[PDB]
Amino acid sequence: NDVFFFRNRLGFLSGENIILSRTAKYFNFYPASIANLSDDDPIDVAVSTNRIAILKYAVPFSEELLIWSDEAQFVLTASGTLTSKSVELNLTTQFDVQDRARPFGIGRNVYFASPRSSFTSIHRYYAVQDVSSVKNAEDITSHVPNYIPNGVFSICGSGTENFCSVLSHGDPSKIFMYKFLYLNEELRQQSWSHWDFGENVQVLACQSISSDMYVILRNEFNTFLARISFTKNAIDLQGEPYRAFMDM
Amino acid sequence: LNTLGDNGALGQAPYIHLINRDEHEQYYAVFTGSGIRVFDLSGNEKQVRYPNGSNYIKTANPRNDLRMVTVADYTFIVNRNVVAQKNTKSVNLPNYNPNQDGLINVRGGQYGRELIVHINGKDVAKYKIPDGSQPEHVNNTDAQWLAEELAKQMRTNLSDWTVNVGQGFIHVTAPSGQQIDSFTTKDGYADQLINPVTHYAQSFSKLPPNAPNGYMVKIVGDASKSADQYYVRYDAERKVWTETLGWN
Amino acid sequence: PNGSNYIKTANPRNDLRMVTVADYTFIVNRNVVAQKNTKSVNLPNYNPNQDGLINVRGGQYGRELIVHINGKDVAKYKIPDGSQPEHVNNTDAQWLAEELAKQMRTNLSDWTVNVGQGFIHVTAPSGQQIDSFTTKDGYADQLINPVTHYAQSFSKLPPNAPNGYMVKIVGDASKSADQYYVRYDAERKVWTETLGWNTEDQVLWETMPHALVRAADGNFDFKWLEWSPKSCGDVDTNPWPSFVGSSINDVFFFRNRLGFLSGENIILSRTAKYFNFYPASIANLSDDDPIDVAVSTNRIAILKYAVPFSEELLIWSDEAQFVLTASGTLTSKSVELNLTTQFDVQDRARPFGIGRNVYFASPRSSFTSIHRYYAVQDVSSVKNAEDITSHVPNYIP
Repeated sequence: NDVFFFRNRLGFLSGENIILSRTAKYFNFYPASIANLSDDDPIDVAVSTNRIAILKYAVPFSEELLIWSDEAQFVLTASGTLTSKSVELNLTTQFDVQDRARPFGIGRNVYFASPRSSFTSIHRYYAVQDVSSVKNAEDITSHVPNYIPNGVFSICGSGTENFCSVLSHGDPSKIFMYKFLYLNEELRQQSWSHWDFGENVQVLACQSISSDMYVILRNEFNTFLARISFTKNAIDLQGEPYRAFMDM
Repeated sequence: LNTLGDNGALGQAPYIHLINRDEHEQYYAVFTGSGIRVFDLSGNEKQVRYPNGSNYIKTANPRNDLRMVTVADYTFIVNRNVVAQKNTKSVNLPNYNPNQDGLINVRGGQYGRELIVHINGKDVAKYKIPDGSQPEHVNNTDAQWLAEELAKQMRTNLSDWTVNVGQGFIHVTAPSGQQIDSFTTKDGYADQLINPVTHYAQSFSKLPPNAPNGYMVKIVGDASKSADQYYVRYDAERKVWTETLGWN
Repeated sequence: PNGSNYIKTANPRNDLRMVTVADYTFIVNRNVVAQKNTKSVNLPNYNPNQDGLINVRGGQYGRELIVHINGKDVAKYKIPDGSQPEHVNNTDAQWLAEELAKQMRTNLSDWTVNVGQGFIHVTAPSGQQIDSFTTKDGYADQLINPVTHYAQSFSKLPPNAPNGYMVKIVGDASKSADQYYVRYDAERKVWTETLGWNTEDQVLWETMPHALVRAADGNFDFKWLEWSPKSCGDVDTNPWPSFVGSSINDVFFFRNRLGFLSGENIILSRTAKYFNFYPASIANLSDDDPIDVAVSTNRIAILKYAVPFSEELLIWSDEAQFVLTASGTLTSKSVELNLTTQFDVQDRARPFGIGRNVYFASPRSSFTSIHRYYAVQDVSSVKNAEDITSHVPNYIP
């Protein structure tokens, strides 16, 4: 299902099994010597839970690696250093994540899409402040329960512009945006506007680079790459009299 | 910035990933589901050759199947629909009978010892080392002469088997049709005078001192240190026993 | 002295980085890429095949000494019995060696054969090499023994040897180890340990960092700092350090070891010496060894800066912040390099920590936003960055 690099070792998530490589080499999966056990050896832990949870995604979060699965979230960790015996793979939380969309972590939080039957609900995975290791997921769409249509293919965002945008295959034209701001640790702003680019403009996955977001659109005559940059004071094109808020 | 071709150029549902490796190496990569079309952020197509095949990319629904993880050294594309498999075609020692090709290491002689080596239950070779006239016998107590003497008797008794002498070893190779069922040899002294050696050794220390260029022995456990039984292969050039990958 | 080109750069705010520690000040150009010198090699042209040795140790009556090189039984000397006084003189190893040598010299005119205390050294002419060195003792391997440049164990090492005989001690398949190279010294009669037989031992000093040092006079000198050679070990066992093919972004001292941040790799030195990057002994793992951890994350984050914060070292990167830590003490295996937070830091400016907090610049498109990195009070290890310019969003250019 997915490829991750835990520690110095390439890792794969296949079914309910996490397979890691020898530490030095990402390609070699087998022990260097069968005769002598080495800490630098492949690992074949299998997730341990009473339900069936195939491991779809691996997300780095906090100071841990969280191996998410459709119905559950797990932490890959070790008792001390990593051997083929030390690794534990515990089961932190049981929130449901739809897996067409990779979870995106803007800052401390990791944002993911949960699929209700008609409209998706985006959630935020955070480490709860008081307890030593309890992670919880707030639902950030509780105020807009039926806004984002069900197909969600991308969750993309910018720390610099403090925003998360979810592109949904359901309503192709819109890029649904959440703008947030944390003062102290409180959430001062929760906003869920949508940006609509055109009547028939199917929007492929935008991905911000710095403060500039590169969007790919359909027409449906010809597809294009365009740029959105949040520059306060700039004239987007040369010689233009004033920034003209005109699309394309 | 640019137009990236017709509506279907990128496909109905492309998986598009941004490879932000460097300031100058910012590229977008789209998976049409029929191929890979990479675009510079200025909109310029960058040719993707597909040496070594292109079928992995081909998928009906590439938003959902191809997953791309980008690490600084390499970018990995994983199709989730595809299932990993082993090649039955490439095998080590593909057809291998441990039974054939056994070796006997003659190391010494002493007066009055009957050298009896029996293969397949018939005492094939019977050479009694003799005493009573010392100068001829000191010449006779030597291992090398004993080996050649044993070999010639063995060749007559085993016409099909090919017997080849060595520095200390006597290598008995069965014809393909036949195999060595019993390799027991009676030294007439402790196991020291001569020793039957099979492809299994209780310990690395109990390994034949000299051997053919490829003799493989499986070092079974000494039942002292916990270990996984391992396979060791001799190299004549370097005179080192090393370690290997198994026999079938 | 020793060159000035390292400093020369078009944009020095961005390329030269200077880290000042009390003993030395290190200047790192990030544009420059570290490289190895093909020029300096150990045993630059080396065939293991040539120069094999046979150690004659004893004789016994009735044994045929047959030594065959290249498939012809070159030397055939039958030790004899039947008249004891002459034979006791004959059972001796040294005479046998010289006897074997002379036969060998006639049979191998081009090969040069030189006797030794117990060894017989066969050296092939440059054109030819020793394909087969097998010798038949006529007794156990004890009477005489062919010795190649590979030994299954240190114990299985020729007792006497030429002044430079190098043997690679392959594993005994008992203790896990890295096969190591051992070189004999005739003066001291000790086998010791060495650096390989065709391996480049040195990095090019120019490309690697340089230092500014106050002199006697008090006027500074800009010179390269010598980096230790790969004293022991072959290329496979002793891999070239990660920076050897790439640029070093920054220099840090974690624990007692100098460290470099190159690309997505953190390379540390042996604990005692800041310059030496390779293990002291390939044969024995030591906790005091270099470390080559690579940051583990699903995105591309080249590691630009290392900032000491709290009781941890935070290795910052442009899009992410990582903590360098170890499970217990530091070995090459213990270090973890986790991924605390994913805030964006522009890297022309080194983060500065006034007190508990570390302040950094994040680049929005038009105006920078300075942020403060603090350890959140309530949780055990959660670090967060407040934006201190939220009230003045567009002030700092």
